[PDB]
Amino acid sequence: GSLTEDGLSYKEKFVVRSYEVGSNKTATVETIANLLQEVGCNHAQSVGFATTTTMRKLHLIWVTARMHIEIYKYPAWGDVVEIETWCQSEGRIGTRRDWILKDSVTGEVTGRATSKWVMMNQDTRRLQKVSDDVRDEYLVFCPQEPRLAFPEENNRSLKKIPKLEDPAQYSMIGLKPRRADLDMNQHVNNVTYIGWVLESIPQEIVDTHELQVITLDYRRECQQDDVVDSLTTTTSNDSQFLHLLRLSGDGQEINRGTTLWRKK
Amino acid sequence: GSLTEDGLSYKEKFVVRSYEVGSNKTATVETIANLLQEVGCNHAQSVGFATTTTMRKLHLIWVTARMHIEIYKYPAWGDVVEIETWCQSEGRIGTRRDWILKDSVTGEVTGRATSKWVMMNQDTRRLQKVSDDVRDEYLVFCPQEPRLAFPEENNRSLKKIPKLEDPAQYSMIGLKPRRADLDMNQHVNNVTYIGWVLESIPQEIVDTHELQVITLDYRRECQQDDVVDSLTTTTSDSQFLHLLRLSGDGQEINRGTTLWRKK
Ligand SMILES: C[C@@H]1CN(C(=O)c2cnsn2)[C@H](C)CO1
Ligand SMILES: C[C@@H]1CN(C(=O)c2cnsn2)[C@H](C)CO1
Repeated sequence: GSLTEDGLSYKEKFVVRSYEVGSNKTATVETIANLLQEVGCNHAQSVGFATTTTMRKLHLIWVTARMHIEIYKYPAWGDVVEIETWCQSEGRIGTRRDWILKDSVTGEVTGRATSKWVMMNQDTRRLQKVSDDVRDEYLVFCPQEPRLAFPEENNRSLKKIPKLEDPAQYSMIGLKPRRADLDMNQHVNNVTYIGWVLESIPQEIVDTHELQVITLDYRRECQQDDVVDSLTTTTSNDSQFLHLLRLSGDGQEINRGTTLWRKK
Repeated sequence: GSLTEDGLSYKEKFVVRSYEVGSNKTATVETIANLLQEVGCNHAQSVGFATTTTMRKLHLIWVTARMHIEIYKYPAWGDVVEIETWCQSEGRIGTRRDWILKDSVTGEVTGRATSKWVMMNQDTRRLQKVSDDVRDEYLVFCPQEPRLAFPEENNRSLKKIPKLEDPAQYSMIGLKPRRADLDMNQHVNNVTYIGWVLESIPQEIVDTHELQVITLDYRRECQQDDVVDSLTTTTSDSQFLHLLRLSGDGQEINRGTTLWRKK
């Protein structure tokens, strides 16, 4: 865990653990997503923090609107992965955080991710634009010239996601979080939703295909004592799926997303 | 990390991660339990592996019968924790693996664990005594004179556990495993049962106390498409008796006990 020489970014190395890998003895997307949110956390600390002076006064926090992860090589059990991360202002809309995943050995890129964070009141739960007093407090910790994990003119990162229409092709019912799914402030961990989305995927897809891309929009949080239904429908070599999570009660939307898989 | 000088134990340092800690910003017992599994594997790697040359020719695997963990201080988010592990045969009654947890900075003991492993046929799931062929192959990687994280005669770690009787005081029902709960061979991993056991403890207890001790017997494996009920009754510091059982037929998978101190 260290800031680069210009200290506008942060690199960290992780060894992939026995309990972090799947049936292929390569890291699960959930382990990856956990490494991302861990390196993101160590970057905040390293620059003095990401609740600011003005944000703590006004009881506001960063929440995640969208995550987007693209993987080429899932690192093997006992392989070292290097993750460089950094953050940039979207002027008034909120902040973006980007990641690159590299093989420690070859130095070749095996993954990249981008997230969209927006400002929210802790107590009332109501979103709002970024006050310039807040912008100016973290602008001095970001590259000023743009630096995009997903630069391409037509990238799948900013692509608009439909609501799944009943009936769903596939579903996983009655999903609840346990204490291991809670973060340190007792909210459901953003990685759990990834896992809940993937529960509706048929085992045969997972067994024969590799997850290449996942886009996940975040609408409402799941509470400790809520219950989630996970709905999936094919939309397609490569397989694409449309995903919806909702409360099994009123059918209130909490998440929507798409995933893209290739044959092994 | 590395084998100690004598190559009869293994040590590893772990930095506690943001997503590995609970509401008081110290490691959960499940993170601890996962660190024990991880260092356990890195020890087997290091001495050349378990599944010995026979265990494979015979289709035999090591299976957890007992897990015993006692925590004095849960390491804080950002702290380094050194864990030393080592093995030792319990005659034809399987093998024992023990752990010591130290604070890196002070070298002070913050927790200790012991686990009972027994050989079964993976295809038939048939429990059997450890043969002499398997014995000679894996005694060279163990201390010969005994070395116990829990040496004290008639201690917590060997105390026979009763079956909870209905009605239970507390119950979390309908618990199912997701793919994150599967190890690399598609079996529910030994750490998930811990979480399932602890889910029946009242939140107010978790909020006012710290788990000092947990003992867990492993009767039968829960399968990907099984459903578990988690039952708890106060027996008392606070003490509880635990039963995990299949939602339908009511078949037992685990029993256990937990001891909690006030903060
Ligand atoms: C340089 C860092 C980046 N950062 C975050 O930690 C973050 C990213 N996700 S939401 N907010 C702050 C906005 C500023 O300090
Ligand atoms: C150093 C090795 C470790 N080991 C194991 O992997 C094991 C068995 N189940 S628990 N510990 C061998 C069987 C014995 O000695």
